[PDB]
Amino acid sequence: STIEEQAKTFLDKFNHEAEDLFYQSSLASWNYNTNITEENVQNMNNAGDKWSAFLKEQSTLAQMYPLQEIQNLTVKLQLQALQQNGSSVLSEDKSKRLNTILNTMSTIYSTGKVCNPDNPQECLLLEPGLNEIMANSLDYNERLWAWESWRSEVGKQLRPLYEEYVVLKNEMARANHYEDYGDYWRGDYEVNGVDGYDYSRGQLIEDVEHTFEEIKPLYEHLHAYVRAKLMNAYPSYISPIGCLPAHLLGDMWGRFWTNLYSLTVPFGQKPNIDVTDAMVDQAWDAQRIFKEAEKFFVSVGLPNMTQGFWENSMLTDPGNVQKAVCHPTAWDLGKGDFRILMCTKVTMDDFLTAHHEMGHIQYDMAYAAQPFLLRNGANEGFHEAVGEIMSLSAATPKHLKSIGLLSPDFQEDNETEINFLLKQALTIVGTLPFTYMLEKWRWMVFKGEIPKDQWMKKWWEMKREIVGVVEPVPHDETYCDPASLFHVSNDYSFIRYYTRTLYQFQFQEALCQAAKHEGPLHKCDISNSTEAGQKLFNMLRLGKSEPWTLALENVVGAKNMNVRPLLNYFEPLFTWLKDQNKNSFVGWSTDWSPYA
Amino acid sequence: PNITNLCPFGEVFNATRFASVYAWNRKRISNCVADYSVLYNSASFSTFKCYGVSPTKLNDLCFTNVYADSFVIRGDEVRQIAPGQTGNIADYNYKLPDDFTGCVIAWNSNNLDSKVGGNYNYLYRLFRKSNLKPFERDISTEIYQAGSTPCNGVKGFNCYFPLQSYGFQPTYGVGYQPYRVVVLSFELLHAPATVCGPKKS
Ligand SMILES: *[C@@H]1O[C@H](CO)[C@@H](O)[C@H](O)[C@H]1NC(C)=O
Ligand SMILES: *[C@@H]1O[C@H](CO)[C@@H](O)[C@H](O)[C@H]1NC(C)=O
Ligand SMILES: *[C@@H]1O[C@H](CO)[C@@H](O)[C@H](O)[C@H]1NC(C)=O
Ligand SMILES: *[C@@H]1O[C@H](CO)[C@@H](O)[C@H](O)[C@H]1NC(C)=O
Ligand SMILES: *[C@@H]1O[C@H](CO)[C@@H](O)[C@H](O)[C@H]1NC(C)=O
Ligand SMILES: *[C@@H]1O[C@H](CO)[C@@H](O)[C@H](O)[C@H]1NC(C)=O
Ligand SMILES: *[C@@H]1O[C@H](CO)[C@@H](O)[C@H](O)[C@H]1NC(C)=O
Repeated sequence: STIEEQAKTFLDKFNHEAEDLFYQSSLASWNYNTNITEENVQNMNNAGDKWSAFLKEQSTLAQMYPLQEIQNLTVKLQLQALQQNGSSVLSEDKSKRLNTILNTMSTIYSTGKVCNPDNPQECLLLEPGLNEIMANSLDYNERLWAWESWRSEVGKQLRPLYEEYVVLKNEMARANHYEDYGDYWRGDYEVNGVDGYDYSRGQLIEDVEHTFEEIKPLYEHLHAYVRAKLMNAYPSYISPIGCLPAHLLGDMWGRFWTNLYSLTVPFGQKPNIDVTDAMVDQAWDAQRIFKEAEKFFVSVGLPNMTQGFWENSMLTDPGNVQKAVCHPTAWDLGKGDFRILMCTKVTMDDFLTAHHEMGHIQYDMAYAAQPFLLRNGANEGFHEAVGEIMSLSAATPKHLKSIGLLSPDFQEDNETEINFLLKQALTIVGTLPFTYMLEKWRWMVFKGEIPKDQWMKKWWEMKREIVGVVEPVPHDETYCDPASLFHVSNDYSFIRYYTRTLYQFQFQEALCQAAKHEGPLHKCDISNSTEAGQKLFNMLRLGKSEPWTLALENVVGAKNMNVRPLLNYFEPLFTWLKDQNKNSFVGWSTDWSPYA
Repeated sequence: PNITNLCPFGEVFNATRFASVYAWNRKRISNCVADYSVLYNSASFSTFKCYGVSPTKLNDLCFTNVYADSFVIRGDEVRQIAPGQTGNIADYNYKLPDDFTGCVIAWNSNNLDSKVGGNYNYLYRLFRKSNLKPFERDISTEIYQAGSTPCNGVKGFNCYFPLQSYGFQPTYGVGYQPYRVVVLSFELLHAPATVCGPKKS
């Protein structure tokens, strides 16, 4: 009869056939990932092509229902999600060119192999050949060689490709009634039609700057401390007044600072909280790791894993004969099928990763009652944030003592909490200016604020201004230094990590206030607390049906992303860093004082 | 006395194939001895919910006819096989009356009714203009008209096909795994009641 009921029946038929096709595609992807064989690649490609062709046909059919004649918010949300053209609005020649450019960037990044000139008989790929060198070497010129040679090869291959990429993506985005591709990426956080809870695409940049302005003193103190310790490690290269040299940050790009914990430890004499030896002594299998994670999730009141989870997941490396992707991934295949693909070792990192991926699985299980096209996080930040909060809670010494992995007579003094908080800051605080600077640079590239001849002059200027990291030698416009990273070279949004980082500590304060924890925030554990799990599951069950502002109201009681829980989390470390930086100079100079 | 001629419950429960929920099989059981304790004391059934009568006195009471309706549904759709419920199965596939006397027996059949490629032999009616009457069967395959335009027999815009398959795969969740459902309907009519239970000696 009416247009709205017609759209509802169309959504019902859509849902039904989509769920089955997404299942077939996801199962084919699973069979490729657990079994890398060429027929599995062919089956994956066939299922993916069927899924993409079905999404094209349903996007073509969904647009025939006009939006303004529908009043139910959920039906309008599913129709809005379905009615996006994507690349279909672009011409077939340009769409083929864009797909070819994306595939060849994926092949250039994946198969990029770089080794030393005059010794070309064998070469090292990025993972793990260059990753281990960047994470473990202490030699200045070796890291400089690896950094400059990989940005030379990868950037000089990818620079014309990225110049074509920005033009094609801007053309597609302006064909989709967006200002640029940056506005298309910011449209994930756009909430329209809800009274009070509306969020705009333009509010995202203002909120990110407003939160980063409060991030900045903590990062300045952390940067000063890391600068002093790297001056101790490398005596003459680092200046007291200048920025950090780029190739010394412990990773390839500066994404994380967590590989500098050995160099920058406050109290080396004090012990670590490493529980690896304790699990080896008690012979903890990977099955026991996942069962302890399941015990954690049932202690907070969340549902336990299905029988099909234990039957169908691959929680151990299969062997030499069968090849599988080693990256830990939680799979919501559809139709109540939930799996974890992780090559689990007996380490703390794999145990925390098991908690993280089972948090992903719990988030996927919670919105299984929702319609198919609403089965996602409320934004891209929540889905990762709910895994990172489990990684936060499981890493606490109270959780390790409770499950028996740590000695009950382990002394929790202030020094171990300071060095634990510094490790968490090197992982968490250090990625924030890099993430914000990368997204602001990509937004300025898509907006046209930066011309193509001035991309790198601005970029290093941004890195000195924001991240406080200086280039070793100047780069001209033949280089493409951003696109050496995985996410930017393969067309991924990057603001999800910034929003994830803030939502992580907001959720942590909300659940710890629910659990009536009476100490420091980093000492807080959400096990044994049914009410914290209930407050979590109220947001978890919504999925994408409700706005992310309303979901954030459901958890923390705020309508916007907030920076104060993160600063409250690192407050002991902030006071300790302010005490340790009395003699030294906080802040950096943009001049060439260390090296250029 | 000495009792023979048991009611054919083996041809309903132990059938090699079940019908779809839309074309649900109805078997009329008459003039035999119905031993219901064999069904009740089995451990193989997940649902044995009896409405309007208790299972303990079924083996005592006597009925004119017994209607055994058999079909296959999902795990999450077993709750809709009840008086007064709602959902696609109750509204469009199999409707139970409010004044229903009988038992709903369901059990998991992931071993039989699921194949690795996907078993598309079981279907369910997804649309219809009106809800079903109790104990009505609709096996029509006429194109559903959701819009003002006539379908004219072609599944075009706003015109969809009524019966949709459940692609039953073994790796599915317990709420999506196939469940074989047998509904027994007990009525007493003014004719002499002939389906009686066994009498002890
Ligand atoms: C992986 O693929 C090979 C290819 O022949 C097959 O023999 C093997 O059974 C597969 N492994 C599993 C666990 O299915
Ligand atoms: C929107 O539609 C769903 C079914 O798709 C219904 O359950 C819900 O109540 C509707 N909401 C409103 C406000 O009408
Ligand atoms: C998708 O593209 C078609 C034509 O290419 C256009 O008519 C339609 O309005 C577009 N959809 C949206 C949501 O802009
Ligand atoms: C999950 O919990 C329920 C109730 O505690 C229990 O019956 C079920 O066996 C558990 N699942 C698994 C796989 O152990
Ligand atoms: C730890 O506490 C002791 C006593 O309260 C104090 O002397 C010491 O300076 C503290 N250390 C840190 C790093 O806070
Ligand atoms: C949480 O509950 C489990 C099971 O009752 C118990 O073994 C554990 O000790 C509890 N946690 C704490 C911190 O007491
Ligand atoms: C059906 O099969 C089961 C298992 O083979 C058997 O125990 C039972 O007696 C059979 N008959 C009925 C009526 O359930």
